[PDB]
Amino acid sequence: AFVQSGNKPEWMILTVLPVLPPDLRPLVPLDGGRFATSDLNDLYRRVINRNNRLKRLLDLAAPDIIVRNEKRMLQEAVDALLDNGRRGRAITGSNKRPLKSLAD
DNA sequence: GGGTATTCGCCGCGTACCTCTCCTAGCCCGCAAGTATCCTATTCCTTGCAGCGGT
Repeated sequence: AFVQSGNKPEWMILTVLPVLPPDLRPLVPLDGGRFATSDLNDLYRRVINRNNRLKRLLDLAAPDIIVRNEKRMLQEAVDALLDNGRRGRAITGSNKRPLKSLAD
C-alpha cells in the first residue's frame, strides 16, 4: 500500500503541526464582560506553552532528565489536541467533562 | 512452533421541538479611604548678653 501510493513512511511522525483557522473556532463573548469556554483554543494554548517551555530548556542546556520530562509532556499535549480520550486519561477544564478534540 | 481458549479493549446504542439556568481559581499589586501621630501655635515663669544714661 505504501509503495503503491506516494507516501513516505516517516510522515506519520509529525514535525510541523497545522492550526485551524481562527474563525472556524470563534471566540464567542458571553456579554458578561467575559468569554465562553471555546476549549479548542485552550488545547492550542496548552500545547504552545509546552512547546515554548521545551524550546527554552533546549536553548539553555538543562540535564537530560528535565528535557525528557518536558518532551513527554509535549507528546501528551499533542495527543490531547489530535484526539482526547484515546489515551489513558482525558483532560478537563471544569465540570469534570472532557474537552472537544479535533477528532471529537 | 501451533491449534486452541480466554481476556481486553474498542465500537455502537431514534427523530423533531419547547422551557429554564450556568459558563475557571486563585494570587497580587495598585489603590482609595480612614486613622493616630507629630509638629504648630497661644499663655505664665526664670536666665544671659548688648545697649546705655551717668558720672
